Amino acid sequence: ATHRLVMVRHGESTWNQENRFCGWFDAELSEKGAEEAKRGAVAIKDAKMEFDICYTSVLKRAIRTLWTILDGTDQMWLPVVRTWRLNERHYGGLTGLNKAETAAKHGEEQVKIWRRSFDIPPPPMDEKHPYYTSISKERRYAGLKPGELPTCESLKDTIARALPFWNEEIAPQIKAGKRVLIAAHGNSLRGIVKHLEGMSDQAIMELNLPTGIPIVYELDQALKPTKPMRFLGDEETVRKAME
Amino acid sequence: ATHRLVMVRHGESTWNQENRFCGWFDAELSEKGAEEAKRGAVAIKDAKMEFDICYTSVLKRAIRTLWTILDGTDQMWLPVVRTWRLNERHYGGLTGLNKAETAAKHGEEQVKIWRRSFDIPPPPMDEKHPYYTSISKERRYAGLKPGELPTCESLKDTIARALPFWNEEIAPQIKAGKRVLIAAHGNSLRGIVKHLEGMSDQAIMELNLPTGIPIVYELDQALKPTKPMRFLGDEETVRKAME
Ligand SMILES: [Cl-]
Repeated sequence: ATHRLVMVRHGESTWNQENRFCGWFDAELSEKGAEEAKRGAVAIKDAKMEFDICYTSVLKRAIRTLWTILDGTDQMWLPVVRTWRLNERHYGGLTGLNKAETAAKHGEEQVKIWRRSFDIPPPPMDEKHPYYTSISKERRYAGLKPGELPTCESLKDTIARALPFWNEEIAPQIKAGKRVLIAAHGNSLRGIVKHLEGMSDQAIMELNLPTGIPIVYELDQALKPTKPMRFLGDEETVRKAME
Repeated sequence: ATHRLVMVRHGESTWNQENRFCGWFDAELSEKGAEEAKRGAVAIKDAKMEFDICYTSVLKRAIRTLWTILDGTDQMWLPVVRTWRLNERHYGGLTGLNKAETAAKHGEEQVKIWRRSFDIPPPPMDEKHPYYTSISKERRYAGLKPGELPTCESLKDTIARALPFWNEEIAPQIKAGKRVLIAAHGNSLRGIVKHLEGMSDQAIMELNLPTGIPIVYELDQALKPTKPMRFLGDEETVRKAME
């Protein structure tokens, strides 16, 4: 082990409470999610963990989680890089629907196929979708090269657009000795975990990363983990996450 | 006029209430200062002003002002660049002293000379100073080239280390059509104002930029202002600042 990497999945959003697919909808943290971020900040501060550079998405539930960590650890001065490549999976036409609405519109067996599939995408977000203008036409995506803006993503698609950011931007920083923090989303972090651990498609779909709980990796010089991921927090919080 | 630039001086810190020289001491915003930041955010949102990139210092009173603006304008996803070159003036050995303590330690006439001088620095922050380890040895300055870390600064010194950041980093972004926001400190913003307006040393020492109040410049293609700075806010707030 040579390098320490820390990742955090943001806590609960307002739409997670409504069992509503958020995806690229820019949902706010709930009060519970903000408290989870503060808990993770305390754990990082207590462990005396310093960072040198931070990465997040363009979605405020992740950015706010990062901000809470930086505030609570007195690291507000650190460089922060945002990228759409760390965004949550794009749920396509399912964006904004709850579980019952999704099932009524698309079929229970069909929705089960999508939920359990690594590589079958949900339906596209088309120009008639209520959130099309506010997502697909939003100026924060205007710099994407033609062909990069998704209408929908399978998990395979999400991972395929996240990994290039890891390889080209994050990994060289780690190799230079920088201590990285990544505050992002379950499915984008899954892409990094899958790569670090060399996991199968099935294995990554069985991993539900705990929320607001910092995840610590120790990596060798080739960025290969030398031991299992560890969670930071109070004993009880950590024991639960280990389950 | 071709380009719009917005700058904001952070609001009141906790030490401004104690009439204590903060400088590079990383003082928090007061409650009043946080409310001023929120007021400025509302004014920017009401004016429908979009930015593409934001600059701030490594001091949390400025960073938090920026964060408040980004939150209040739904621009949390914007790129943010921090630099020590936008820090407040380094007050040297005066850091942490209030007005009476400064006068008792250094002399009333001497302090007046320093207060009214553009180019005479205050005394250096030496290794015996109570804040030496927490400022001069702080890891956020470990990347400065040897010779760049000050022990003290005149206003002339502050401006001389701020302007290179304007010339090399901010100005090319503006010329590419990017809409810049700068959230910083009175004395670092003075350096930019002095340059934009071609002001004398005396004139810049007479300018006390309002706090938390966004300042709007319209610049031609050579980045020369085409009209006087304007303040954003409610009528009454703006009228006061115009005084
Ligand atoms: Cl930031």
